[PDB]
Amino acid sequence: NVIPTITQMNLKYAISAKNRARTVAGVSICSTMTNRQFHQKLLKSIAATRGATVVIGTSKFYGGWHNMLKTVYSDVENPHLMGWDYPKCDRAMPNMLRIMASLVLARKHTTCCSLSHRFYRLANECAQVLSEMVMCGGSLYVKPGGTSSGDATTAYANSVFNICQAVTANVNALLSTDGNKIADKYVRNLQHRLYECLYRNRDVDTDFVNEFYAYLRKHFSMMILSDDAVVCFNSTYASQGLVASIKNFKSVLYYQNNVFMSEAKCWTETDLTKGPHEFCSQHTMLVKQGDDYVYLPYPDPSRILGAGCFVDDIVKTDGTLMIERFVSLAIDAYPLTKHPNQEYADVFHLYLQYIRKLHDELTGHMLDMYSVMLTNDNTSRYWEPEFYEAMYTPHT
Amino acid sequence: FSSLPSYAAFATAQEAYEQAVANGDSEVVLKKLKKSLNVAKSEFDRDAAMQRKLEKMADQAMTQMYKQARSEDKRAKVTSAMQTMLFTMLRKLDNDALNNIINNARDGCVPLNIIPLTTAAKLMVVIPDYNTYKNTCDGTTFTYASALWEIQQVVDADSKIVQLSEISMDNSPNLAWPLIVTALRA
Amino acid sequence: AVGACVLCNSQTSLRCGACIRRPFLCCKCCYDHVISTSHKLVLSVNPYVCNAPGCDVTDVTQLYLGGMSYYCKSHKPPISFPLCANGQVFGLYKNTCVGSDNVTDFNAIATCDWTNAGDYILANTCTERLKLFAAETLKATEETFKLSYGIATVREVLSDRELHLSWEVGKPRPPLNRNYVFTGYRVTKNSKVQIGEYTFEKGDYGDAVVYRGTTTYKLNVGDYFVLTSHTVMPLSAPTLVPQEHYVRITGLYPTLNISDEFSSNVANYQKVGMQKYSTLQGPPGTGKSHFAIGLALYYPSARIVYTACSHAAVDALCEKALKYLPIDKCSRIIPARARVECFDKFKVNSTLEQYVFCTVNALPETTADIVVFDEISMATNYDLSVVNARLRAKHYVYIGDPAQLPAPRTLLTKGTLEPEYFNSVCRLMKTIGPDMFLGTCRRCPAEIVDTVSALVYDNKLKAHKDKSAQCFKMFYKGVITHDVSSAINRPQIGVVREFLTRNPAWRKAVFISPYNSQNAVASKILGLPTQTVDSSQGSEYDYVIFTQTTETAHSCNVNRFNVAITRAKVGILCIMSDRDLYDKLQFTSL
Amino acid sequence: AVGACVLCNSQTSLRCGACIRRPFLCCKCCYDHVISTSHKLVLSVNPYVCNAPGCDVTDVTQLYLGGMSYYCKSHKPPISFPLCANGQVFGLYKNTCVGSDNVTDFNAIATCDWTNAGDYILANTCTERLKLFAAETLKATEETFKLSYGIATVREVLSDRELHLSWEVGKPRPPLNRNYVFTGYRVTKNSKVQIGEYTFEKGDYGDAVVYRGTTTYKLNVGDYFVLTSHTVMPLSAPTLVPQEHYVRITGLYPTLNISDEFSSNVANYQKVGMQKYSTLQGPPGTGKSHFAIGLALYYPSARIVYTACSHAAVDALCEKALKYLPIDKCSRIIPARARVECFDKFKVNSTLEQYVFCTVNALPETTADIVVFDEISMATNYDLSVVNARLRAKHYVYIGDPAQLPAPRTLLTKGTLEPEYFNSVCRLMKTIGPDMFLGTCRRCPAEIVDTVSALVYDNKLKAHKDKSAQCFKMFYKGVITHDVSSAINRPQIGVVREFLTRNPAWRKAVFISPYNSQNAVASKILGLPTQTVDSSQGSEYDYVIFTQTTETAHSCNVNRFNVAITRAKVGILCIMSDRDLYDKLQFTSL
RNA sequence: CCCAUGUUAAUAGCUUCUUAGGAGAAUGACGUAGCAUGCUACGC
RNA sequence: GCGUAGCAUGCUACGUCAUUCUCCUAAGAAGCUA
Ligand SMILES: Nc1ncnc2c1ncn2[C@@H]1O[C@H](COP(=O)(O)OP(=O)(O)O)[C@@H](O)[C@H]1O
Ligand SMILES: Nc1ncnc2c1ncn2[C@@H]1O[C@H](COP(=O)(O)OP(=O)(O)O)[C@@H](O)[C@H]1O
Ligand SMILES: [Mg+2]
Ligand SMILES: [Mg+2]
Ligand SMILES: [Zn+2]
Ligand SMILES: [Zn+2]
Ligand SMILES: [Zn+2]
Ligand SMILES: [Zn+2]
Ligand SMILES: [Zn+2]
Ligand SMILES: [Zn+2]
Repeated sequence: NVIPTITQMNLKYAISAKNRARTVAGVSICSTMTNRQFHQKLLKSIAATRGATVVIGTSKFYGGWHNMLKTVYSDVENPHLMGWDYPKCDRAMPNMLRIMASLVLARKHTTCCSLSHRFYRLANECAQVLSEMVMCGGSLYVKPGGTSSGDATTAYANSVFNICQAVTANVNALLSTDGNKIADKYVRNLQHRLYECLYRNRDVDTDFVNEFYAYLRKHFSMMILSDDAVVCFNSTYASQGLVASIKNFKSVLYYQNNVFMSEAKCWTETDLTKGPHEFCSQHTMLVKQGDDYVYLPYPDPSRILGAGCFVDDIVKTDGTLMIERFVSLAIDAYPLTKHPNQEYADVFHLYLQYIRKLHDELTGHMLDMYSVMLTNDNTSRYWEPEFYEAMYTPHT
Repeated sequence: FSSLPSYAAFATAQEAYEQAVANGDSEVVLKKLKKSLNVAKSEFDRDAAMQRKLEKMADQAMTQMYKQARSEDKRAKVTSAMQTMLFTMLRKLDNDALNNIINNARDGCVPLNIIPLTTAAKLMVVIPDYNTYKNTCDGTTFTYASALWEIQQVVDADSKIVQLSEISMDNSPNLAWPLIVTALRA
Repeated sequence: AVGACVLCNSQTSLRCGACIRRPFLCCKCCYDHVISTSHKLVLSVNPYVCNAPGCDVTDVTQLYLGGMSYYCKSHKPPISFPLCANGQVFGLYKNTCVGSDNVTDFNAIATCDWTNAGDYILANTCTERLKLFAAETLKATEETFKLSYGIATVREVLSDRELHLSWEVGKPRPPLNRNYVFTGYRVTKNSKVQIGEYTFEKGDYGDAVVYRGTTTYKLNVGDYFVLTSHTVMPLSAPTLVPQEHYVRITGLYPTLNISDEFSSNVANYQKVGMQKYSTLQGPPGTGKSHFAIGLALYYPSARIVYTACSHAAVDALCEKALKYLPIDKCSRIIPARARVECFDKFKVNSTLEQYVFCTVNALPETTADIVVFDEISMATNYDLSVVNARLRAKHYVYIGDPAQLPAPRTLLTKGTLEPEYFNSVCRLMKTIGPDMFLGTCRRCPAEIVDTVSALVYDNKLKAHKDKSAQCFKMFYKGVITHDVSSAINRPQIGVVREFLTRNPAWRKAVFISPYNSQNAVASKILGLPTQTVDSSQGSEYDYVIFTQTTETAHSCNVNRFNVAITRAKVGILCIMSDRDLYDKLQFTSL
Repeated sequence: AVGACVLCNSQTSLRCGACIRRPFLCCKCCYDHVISTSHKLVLSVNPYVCNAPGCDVTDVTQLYLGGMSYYCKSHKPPISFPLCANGQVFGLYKNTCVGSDNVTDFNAIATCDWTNAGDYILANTCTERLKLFAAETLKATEETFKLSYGIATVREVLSDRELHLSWEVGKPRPPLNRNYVFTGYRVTKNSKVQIGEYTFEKGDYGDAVVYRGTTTYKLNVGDYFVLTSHTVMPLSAPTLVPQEHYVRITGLYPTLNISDEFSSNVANYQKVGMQKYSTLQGPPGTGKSHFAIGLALYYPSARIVYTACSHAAVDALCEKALKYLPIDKCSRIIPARARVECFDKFKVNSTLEQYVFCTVNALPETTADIVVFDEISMATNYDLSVVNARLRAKHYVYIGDPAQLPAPRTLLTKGTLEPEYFNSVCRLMKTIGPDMFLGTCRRCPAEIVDTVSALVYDNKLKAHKDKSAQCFKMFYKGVITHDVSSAINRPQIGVVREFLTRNPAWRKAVFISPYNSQNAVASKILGLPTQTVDSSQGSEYDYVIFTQTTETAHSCNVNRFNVAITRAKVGILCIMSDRDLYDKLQFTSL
């Protein structure tokens, strides 16, 4: 059966850098329950696999960021890193690519579900998620399409859409090259077989699908978190035109997303010892740690100070009640200590001195309210840098 | 534990032990009384820890029974609330026109998007500025969805009533836009 | 779920699953109920049984809590403990439970069988929360006793106005009247469903039935009629509201210049207006329904819901309401199933009307100004609690008569019930005395009403009428056919037709008899309008043909005798076969 | 539950337990309070009782703190330390506390039973937080004295508006007037339930207690009556908001050509503008309550709340505003209960109008631009605290005279309270002198001013009138009867009844007697409007019939006599009892 | 011997911290039973 | 030399008490990311 469903649009109240309002689609429990049962096994086996393309569920702590960044560079030949940016990812995304994402997340049900069962689950996703009735302030509107950011599979359906646009860019870039100019006789034969398997076959050719996927992994290694992608492409190829550069993503997003991706939001990093310029809003730097060199993620310092100075509830202003808030912010702002700009590296020591001052005035007030200090007190380690540096060493 | 006979046995064995300490019996008898006191203390340990485990488990079962009762009472309350919501939305239907359009369908199914558009009695127009107001519902009657509507009220964004003599090009700045004009089907 | 114990009103979550009703009992009270009777199963939020995949010990004394479940003594875990211990049963709110020593009376209510009349009298002197429980479980037991009744189905399709029965072999047969209905079911291949309700009456001869279908989809032979015992909902409100006298009338604004007809009871109209609920004891045919009409006129700017137990009472009241009350502001509510065609001269189902006439079972949830419940001796405490639950009003007026026949009361067979225990209102009328009494009949002649006065009252019946020399009581031995579950006296009808030739008076008459089988056969050989003593008690008429079939306790009922003799106004052709039942009246011997 | 110490405003968590109000107390102050008096119970966040299984030790000098609970001497764990030690009872914020020396005054305020003369002079020259605490504990004592009154029970109901009551044996009878509301009961078996809020008044003939009620219930024999007691709300606002002399007028805009009547009051209006709160003192009838309306007409943009402690004072203000002020932009506030009828010509209960009028107890939490508190002699520091907690405003004008009669202070029986202790403001007018002063009698005839400027105000009054020859005062002894506590004098009502057939123009006069009961009982002989001297303060009348009832300390009080005789606008008849006072005035003889 | 009053906040991931329950381990200590050998009191 | 009794010491089993560790779960507070 098909259960249509009303989904609210909630206005989000969180710290941001640009003044557009951000809304999140709160989906009905009648949809979230069933979508959880349908997709939860795959969606909890994506988050538990390390080393794949879809890095959801790989932590940046305990040397996870180094390991993500080392599995991106999986022996591509002359690497350049590349990162793109979908403008209006969740609103411009066509209905066909959302249906493709939900048909790829439901290929795992070859045995548990019949065929009509999989069709009615597709129709339930398209009626509860894709083109639903949005309730926007006491009024039912019709949502035209594109993903709603609150269903049971949104980072993962977004990841499938993102991989689809990168593969489409490679197919366009490989076909649109001349063909007589392709010097490597293996790749020219790959362009020929690729056109034939696109527009001259009706049955899926698993030999060539495997061979083209091996080509993409050998020369276009990716790392995907729901729309943040870092690509480690071979640079000689993409200069010759055999692999997608930025301009191919600009073309693909033009005819298949109806947005123009301006090249002032896509970066290209030619020097691998600086890592990705930005992925998941953390820059990356290569520091010396222990005895060897690792990549570490550091945030934007304005973000960490803005999370200190502006809180979204009145009681969070007190400070002494919230020392765990500043412990978490200092855990996030630890790698700024190894940044060479000194005014960046002072943000961590600002948070350490603030935790020390907060705890001193906390025991001052809890000695006034009584006349006995706390007998056991292990807050003395939250203002030493070893508790924080232990979060970025690979032991655990 | 205390009401158990094991406590009485341990207590009387301890009393016998104190009496034998004060009585100075032979060392073999003292070892015998230490042995009996030890087995009494072991039985006391068994039964007392047994009752402590027992009462912990009984309090756990009572807490989970409370949780089940609260869950079932809240389920009853939510079922009542959903049923009364459905029945008020039943009483709010416009059954004449709704019956007409449902009996005019060849299968009995009509798309939901045209249930209000042909059976609603109130039309709420939300208008962001003045040119839109001049174009969609100028005057006290207008046209939308192939019917004629008569304006029964105009409120502003502040839920204040705005008279129709207010909405002019020179008094457009002083109105708190958008305007919500509520009209009725003629 | 949690609730309140019946006999102590303390919070609990235990309920004896051996009762048909599952009443909430607290820890102590449930312990006392299971330790005494054969009631052993107890339901908490989960049932108290051995919750092992294989066992069934469904008592509570033998049961041990272990881990998260309950086990018998054979499968219990090494860790303790029995529930039924410490003087209590393990449930909820153990520290705040306060018991009571009523568990003997509660056990007697839960253990009874409703065969003795001792069960009915014990089920009326208990406390209020037990009165509700007794009424509920009595209704349930009677409904179970009705359910085990032999099915019927049509022989084959015959006609629009006459079908023919075919019963299951060797089972009790339902009494055929307008109280009883069947449902036809459609298990044909293909989805057993109701084809419609069928109202059955006896036909002309043989195994013949005149039938009325509710949903007129005509049947084949595979669709079958069954007695369809229906669900009984619980009850909460007390049998009566607590009384509260007022110094002066509240909210009831009296009018001026009412009438000269019923101006004689304006004192009793005011005495209604003072108190909360009132009890009117009307002798048989003394203006009792007339009283409520005059009451609606005296405070005409108010809202009145007239409520009746049987349909016939509200039918007579609807006729009188059309006669005296203005019809325009008056609605007669008919239940949507439309099993019996009510008196429809008012607007049907206008519950917001100023004056609404309805049966007690189909009352809408309304607040009124004064609700007049009618013919209380028909009602049981279930009915009074239903009308107190659904209907909230500033005044309650209960009118009726203890000197009529009670509720049909099928379960009672050993012993006979006094009117004192018919329901709470009839207990209260016989206890302190009725609030209001009417004193001058206007149906009987003087001799027959004096016979009534000497019989059941304290010489307090009189009637403003004189005899028509047409009160008969024939001398026939009354041969009883008895080829039916009831008793029939068709030779008594032979006596009636071999007489009445020289007396052509009672020829629009109504036929009355304590046996409805004789009523059923009476309407067939002759075209006579007939209605039994059950369809009496609310229907007043001038010409009457009465037959008394046997000489036994069924015909010896003094209240049934009183309501039978008070029916006729100007002409009665009656057959009294018993010498004693002819000895206590002064009637013509011929 | 932390708070502020009363007498040093340090932070603290203790509360004395034997004091009725539970004042928060710092550690050192709590030790000073529990080491001198007998108040030995202290509550912290939890009480300081011994947490043994069973033990009753509460004396904080005895208890010890151990583990996480307070144990007496015979249940302390060996890890324990004494609370009442080192001169500081242990509470929260122990070492950040400042001791004080006022614990020789706070003890006397919290310990005394408020009956002597000195406790009120100590409750009015202490610090401000002690003034609030003393007023609060005085209100609490006056409330819990009402529990010492008797309990009523009905003997019979003579009529629906005439009960008959018998009071409890050995407990004093309450006075029967509309101040004291009772609650009914029917507690027998059977409904220990309130059956309505009633109030009494002693009917003239017989021992009949004519009762008014909220409900409409019939009263039986067994219904019995208990006095209601009102819980004292705790108070926070200071009695006198601190003064700040401004440089120029703020928040008020004066007017062009105000009137020819308030033209001589302009300087005081500028003074009211300049200060924060100002105090006006004048002898009676000299423009004080007129000045407030002149303040209304000199600052027309200024929203004003007029307030007083009585209802006739605020009704006199209401009448003056009706004469002068625009009646559309005015209001009046009446409480919902309202045992007494008030002035009803303004749009009642509309606090948003520009000129609100209220009794001080029934004020709504609002703002203003100048608030006028008339009749400060009838105000206690509880009243000034309430008017400072509710009303937030820019200027305060306290109008009144100390030489009229004060708040009654029911507990005070031994001694006399000089004017400078009536509240804080009357102290201010008798300590440093009033800010504004107007003495010239513009109301009473010069005979009344001639005899009232020799009793209280020692020759400081001249009238804008002459001897009007309608001031008669006679001396008739008046043999008294006694009501509950408020005596009733029949023969003086007799001589007044003689002075009503023989002087026709005086039938609009108002009866004034010092006792409430005679004021009720002389309406049924005469029919004149009736007013008691205590509640007559501030409203004038054309002709006044005063009757001194008894020779006592209450009705021969010269302040009560002064406020009795200075209300006659043109004519007065005074039936005296005391010889010297009858010689003190200089009227006609009669 | 007495008089005034009632005012909206999604899906998912990762991480820090605190509390409670259970299991397991490790060590130590007490007590009981069983065993290994020695010593001593008795019999042979 | 054996059997019995007691005592010592060492091991094994079980019952308990404290300390530490690991983990699993539950509940709560908080932070970041898409
Ligand atoms: N006080 C009365 N005065 C005159 N007639 C009356 C009086 N009371 C009742 N009646 C007559 O009795 C008739 C009602 O009889 P019926 O319909 O059997 O009702 P009930 O059973 O209440 O008497 C009315 O038609 C009316 O004329
Ligand atoms: N400026 C004035 N000139 C003449 N008469 C006045 C003036 N002010 C007030 N009065 C009269 O004097 C009386 C004083 O009344 P009121 O202000 O109520 O006095 P009190 O405040 O002492 O009760 C009023 O009746 C008024 O008529
Ligand atoms: Mg009747
Ligand atoms: Mg005045
Ligand atoms: Zn039972
Ligand atoms: Zn109970
Ligand atoms: Zn079992
Ligand atoms: Zn104290
Ligand atoms: Zn202090
Ligand atoms: Zn103690």
